[PDB]
Amino acid sequence: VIPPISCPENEKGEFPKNLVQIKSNRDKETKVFYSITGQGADKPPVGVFIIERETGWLKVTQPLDREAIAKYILYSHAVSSNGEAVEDPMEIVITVTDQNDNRPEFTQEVFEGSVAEGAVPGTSVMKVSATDADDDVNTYNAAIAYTIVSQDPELPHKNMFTVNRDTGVISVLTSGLDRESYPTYTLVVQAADLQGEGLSTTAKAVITVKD
Amino acid sequence: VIPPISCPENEKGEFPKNLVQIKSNRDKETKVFYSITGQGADKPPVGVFIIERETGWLKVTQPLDREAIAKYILYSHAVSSNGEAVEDPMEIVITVTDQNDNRPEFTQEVFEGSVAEGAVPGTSVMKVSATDADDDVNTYNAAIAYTIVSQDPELPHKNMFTVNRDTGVISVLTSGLDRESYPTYTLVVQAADLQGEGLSTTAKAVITVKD
Ligand SMILES: [Ca+2]
Ligand SMILES: [Ca+2]
Ligand SMILES: [Ca+2]
Ligand SMILES: [Ca+2]
Ligand SMILES: [Ca+2]
Ligand SMILES: [Ca+2]
Ligand SMILES: [Hg+2]
Ligand SMILES: [Hg+2]
Repeated sequence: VIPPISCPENEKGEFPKNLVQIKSNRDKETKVFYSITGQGADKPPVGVFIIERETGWLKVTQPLDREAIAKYILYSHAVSSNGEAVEDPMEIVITVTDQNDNRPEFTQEVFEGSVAEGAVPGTSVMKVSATDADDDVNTYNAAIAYTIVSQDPELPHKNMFTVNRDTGVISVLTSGLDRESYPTYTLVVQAADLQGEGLSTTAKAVITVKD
Repeated sequence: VIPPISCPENEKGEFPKNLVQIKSNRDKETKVFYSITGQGADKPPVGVFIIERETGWLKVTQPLDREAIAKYILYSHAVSSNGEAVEDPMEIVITVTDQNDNRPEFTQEVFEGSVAEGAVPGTSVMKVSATDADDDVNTYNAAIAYTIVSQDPELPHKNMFTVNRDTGVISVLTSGLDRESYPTYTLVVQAADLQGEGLSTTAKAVITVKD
């Protein structure tokens, strides 16, 4: 039988690239010709994978995309020169492994929230959220951390609020909200993967100060 | 025989993680017990890879790091309950695949250069350099793009210099350099992987205007 095969997405260099060599024992009693079927082979997407009919070498012809197709299920066939299948079709599972090629994406471009000016420091205000198309199950490529990039106006001073880097919940950090002088605040928030050390994106959070 | 084995670095989840099942046809004649040898198995680093003596499942016991060890070479053994090896040791090559977990780093914290004030626009001044520890052969995780982040001072005007994104060579972009007015310039340069779209780092290029 053939064991599982893995290939990293976004591979660069020259193609095609060798994956594994399929071989039938009957090769010693007859000339055998190899073929593959399945989505990724003879079915759309066609030709992503190919196999040399005489050598039995399975190959990949282009860079892969885990976010497009993360797993291919193919079937190899072995037929003798006489026209008879010398083996029962063998299943081949090709797993596409992940690369951090997607920046997180906030669920909204502008999040809205409000807070009473007398709110004691530590009061939760609102929550922002971002997703990441990468592999959050097997890697850290989609492990998001939230941070506040800027505040406008920066009065009475900067850091009027803060954000929980895990939950995206924004809270009152200090006292001093003054609806009369600074009615609203526009915060630029950031979401970055690799636990905050990777790719990032930003969005806005507009907070209205109530009485 | 065993096909190539690959495993991505920095994997998360519960360990051990299955890789492949090894079996001996000799089991038909007697009970067989499997084991592995090699650096990464019984020899340092000990226990990175283990094998179930009865089922033959080769497993990985911890997250790997391509920048430390990118390839392991082990050997599987198959011994009968009577004490006789029923197969010759089989070589297993385990390839560690890359993840973009290293940001580029400039070869110097501050690069120094000089240029005569009469220099015509388009004159090469100096060069800045950065390296990236990731896989530059199989991925774009180490493909660097250079850019200028800021210019101090921003006089006589902004864009006095420019940098080739591929080579890192800094050139005179516009005319107006005069040491009598502004003798030195401090540029913040940035190097980012994934061809400029990934992880980034910065440094400074100090340029001195001469007569
Ligand atoms: Ca992708
Ligand atoms: Ca990806
Ligand atoms: Ca990501
Ligand atoms: Ca590493
Ligand atoms: Ca890198
Ligand atoms: Ca790496
Ligand atoms: Hg591959
Ligand atoms: Hg693995």
